Amino acid sequence: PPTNAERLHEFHRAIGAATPERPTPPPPELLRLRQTLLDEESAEVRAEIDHLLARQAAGEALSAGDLAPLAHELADLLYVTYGALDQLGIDADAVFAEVHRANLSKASGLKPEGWRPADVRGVIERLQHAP
Amino acid sequence: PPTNAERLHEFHRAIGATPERPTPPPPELLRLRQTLLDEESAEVRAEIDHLLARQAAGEALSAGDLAPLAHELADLLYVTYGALDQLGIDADAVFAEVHRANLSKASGPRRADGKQLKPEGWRPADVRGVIERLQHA
Ligand SMILES: O=c1ccn([C@H]2C[C@H](O)[C@@H](COP(=O)(O)O)O2)c(=O)[nH]1
Ligand SMILES: [Mn+2]
Ligand SMILES: [Mn+2]
Ligand SMILES: [Mn+2]
Repeated sequence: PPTNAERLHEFHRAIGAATPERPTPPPPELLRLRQTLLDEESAEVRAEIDHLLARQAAGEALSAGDLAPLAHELADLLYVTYGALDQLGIDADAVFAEVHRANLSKASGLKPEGWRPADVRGVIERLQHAP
Repeated sequence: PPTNAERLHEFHRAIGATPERPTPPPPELLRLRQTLLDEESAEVRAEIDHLLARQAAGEALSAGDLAPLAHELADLLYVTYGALDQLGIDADAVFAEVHRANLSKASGPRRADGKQLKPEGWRPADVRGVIERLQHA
């Protein structure tokens, strides 16, 4: 039952990294690190996608196992993306749920009538009052 | 209660788009998933740059100022989970394995920018093992 977002909180406590309980404006140093890790892991995803495409172009029959490096790098990207939300003190699950509500709603239409976009600002205000 | 990976599965069913087990995709699908990751990563990147520029100007950010960044981060999760789901790969099973090998880094040194590094004798996640597990069962 632990969510992936909750696992990030467990990771940051284990390594002594900042992990605020509620949304908290960050020092510039934190934003710069989050940017660096996002650039790093997304570049790794791109490299693995490129290798698969090149193998395919040459006629290689890919197996399920061939996807492991890509899957690993996609999970690393999830990890640093959740990681940014966690260091900001923002419950990733709450924000994700609102983005999903909006996307899932839109799919019942294009827009259904009475549709409302993701209101992440509202989610962040409500998270400031948690407890 | 549904996980974020399962929400992606639900979204894909809703739009009529995905395999139950790990499945090698056609090249077009790979190129499409790359495009969506690139689009959302660029929006995250631009927003972080934006915040950094405001702080450099002496502005003290409020929690409320973080809403657009939080939104873009969640969009990025959406398309990243989306990629895994279209590959037929259970995101949570892979994430759990990656998480376990991340916890084991705790004793390692830290880089100057704050990145946690790997201690001596560390061993990586076995994601190949996870894929094999999902593949058969
Ligand atoms: O400060 C850190 C260092 C590493 N990781 C995570 C994200 C990935 O899952 C992985 C990247 O580790 P490297 O292989 O790049 O060292 O560990 C973090 O979340 N924060
Ligand atoms: Mn890396
Ligand atoms: Mn990686
Ligand atoms: Mn976006």
